[PDB]
Amino acid sequence: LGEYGQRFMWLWNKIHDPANGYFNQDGIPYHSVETLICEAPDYGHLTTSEAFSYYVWLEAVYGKLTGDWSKFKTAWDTLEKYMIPSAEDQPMRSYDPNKPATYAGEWETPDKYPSPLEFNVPVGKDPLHNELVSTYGSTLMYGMHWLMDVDNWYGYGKRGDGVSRASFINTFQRGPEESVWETVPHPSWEEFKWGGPNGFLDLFIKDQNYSKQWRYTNAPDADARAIQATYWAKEWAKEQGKFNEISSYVAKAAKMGDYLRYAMFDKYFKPLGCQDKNAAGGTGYDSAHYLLSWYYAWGGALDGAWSWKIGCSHAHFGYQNPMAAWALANDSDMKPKSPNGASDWAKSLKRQIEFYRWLQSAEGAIAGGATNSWNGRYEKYPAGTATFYGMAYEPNPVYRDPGSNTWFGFQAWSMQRVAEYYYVTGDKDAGALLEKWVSWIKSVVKLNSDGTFAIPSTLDWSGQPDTWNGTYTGNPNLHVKVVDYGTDLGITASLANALLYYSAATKKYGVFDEEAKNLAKELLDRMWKLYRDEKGLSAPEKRADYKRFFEQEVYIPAGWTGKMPNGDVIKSGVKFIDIRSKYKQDPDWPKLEAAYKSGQVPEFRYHRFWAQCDIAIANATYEILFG
Ligand SMILES: OC[C@H]1O[C@@H](O[C@H]2[C@H](O)[C@@H](O)[C@H](O)O[C@@H]2CO)[C@H](O)[C@@H](O)[C@@H]1O
Ligand SMILES: OC[C@H]1O[C@@H](O[C@H]2[C@H](O)[C@@H](O)[C@H](O)O[C@@H]2CO)[C@H](O)[C@@H](O)[C@@H]1O
Ligand SMILES: [Ca+2]
Repeated sequence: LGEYGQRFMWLWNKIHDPANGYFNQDGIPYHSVETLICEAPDYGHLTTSEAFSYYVWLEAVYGKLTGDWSKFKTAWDTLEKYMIPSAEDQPMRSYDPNKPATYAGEWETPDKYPSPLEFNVPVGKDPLHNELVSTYGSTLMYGMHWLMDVDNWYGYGKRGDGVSRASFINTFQRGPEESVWETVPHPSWEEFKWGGPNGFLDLFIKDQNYSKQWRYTNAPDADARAIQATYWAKEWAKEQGKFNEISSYVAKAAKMGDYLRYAMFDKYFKPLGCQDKNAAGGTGYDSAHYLLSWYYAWGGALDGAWSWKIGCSHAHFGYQNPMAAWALANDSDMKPKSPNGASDWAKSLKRQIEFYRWLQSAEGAIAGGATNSWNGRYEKYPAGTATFYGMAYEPNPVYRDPGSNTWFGFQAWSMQRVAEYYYVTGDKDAGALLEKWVSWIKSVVKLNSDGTFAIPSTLDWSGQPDTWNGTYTGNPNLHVKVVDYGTDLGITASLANALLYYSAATKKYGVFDEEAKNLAKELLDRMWKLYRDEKGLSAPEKRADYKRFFEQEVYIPAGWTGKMPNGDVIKSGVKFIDIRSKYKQDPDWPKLEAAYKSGQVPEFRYHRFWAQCDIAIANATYEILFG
């Protein structure tokens, strides 16, 4: 191994040293080593399907670089055992594909919840269910639930037992203004053992009566990442004559891909462009946007009296993955077993790439995405709204606190997958898209004289794209603005990765963009010079938002009372920390509390698992492509 592959092995070893504490005792990676953190998960020893995806990717690269596929197989084994709900977790009975769910609106503020079920709103047909049951002989949905309480910190345990590790939980339920700070963490398996008389159900959905039930929520970007990772694992293992070793792992990915088509459908299977909650439901694929939406979700009564499935009407460019889509569409090893799996993915591949191109700003950054459900209630679009196969442009799909596309990290994460795609296929549209985004990137990244660097941290947006008609117009009235800069190391690494794939691609298919490679190499080297530490790499970051631990009110309706597993009482007026009193026993709590009582912005040096993974993988990627 060269210099870069050595950097990978160094960080890999830091990640896998059990004294460093990246993984729990079951081998499940945590969101971060440090427990005091709040940003998407609200505690650092939760974990995410995202973390698991990065774990698979990390070990794929380990296989490439060492010839040893045991790390990859173990990563998948743990993913499947713990993060995919098992048969007993998702006992689905009495599903009706002609009636997939009952509609409820999305609402602008958390105080509008619980959202009423509206029983007359028509819901469309689910065209996947029968095919998948016929294909696999099961109602089991093979996809990751997004959020896990790894060491049962919240107390829900496994299927209501209050004690087991790897406890499925959820948070976000109450629309676009429910920040990470404004949620009520609740179990996926609802037995009424906590919360109120109806457990947590009646904070979120208003119904005439309530039953015990389960539900899970997929994060399609993560599942798609895990597929992307697996594609490279099988390419890299075939190069070594080790295909059969990972053969069964490639099949898991192909199956994950098959179920991940639920992410391609409107929430309530309503036709694209309907702009009316009272319109008739779709009859098949007229409700497919063929994008990786923000989620799919599924549920069932513990009875077996009913079950349900939803997609999502909102798509963010940040979620898309042309590399996974291409693999499922075109690579015979990754072909899903269903009749329509691969064809559906080929449609999604092309729709995705058009989506990215439609959202490309005048400068080259990618704008947020689009919705088939304006305001989350199938409203009529404002006059003058730009559209994409009948979906309305949104600058900040799904969330507004903060705006989902104010985070520059989507640029890197998502464009990295397009750069891999372009590297493999030479697709001209993907190349033209990349060339303009790379041009923007070079103009915004700061390489300081003193050897430091900064990348955009927050973005803001103005205007709209032109309505899509199959070709890119330049979007001269759509603008990005860089609001501030930072040293997010996971994102920096991800951007270097994107730039490396793109550069390698231009060498194969056109004029070698050597500057792109050099910028990538500068970022990776300056980072390595500056930010190594005992557990991997970190850079200081200020978290002024952490005032919200103490100050953020969590909406609870007047008159509703319940309890968390540790006895914390849930009622009107409670703050973030009031329903998470165990935070006060965190090792860093005294530090934060003193910083807060004292008027000062706390500062942290985090080891996020995904970031350490992105770092390792980007350094390895230099070796694989250019060494
Ligand atoms: O939700 C997207 C993404 O966010 C990650 O946290 C960000 C946070 O959103 C941003 O405001 C902060 O400044 O930087 C961190 C780290 O990049 C979170 O780590 C991811 O899990 C999540 O997918
Ligand atoms: O439509 C099947 C079934 O749905 C039940 O409501 C579900 C709804 O479909 C789901 O999307 C929502 O988020 O969760 C609730 C369950 O709390 C409904 O109560 C049943 O009567 C209906 O048969
Ligand atoms: Ca809010």
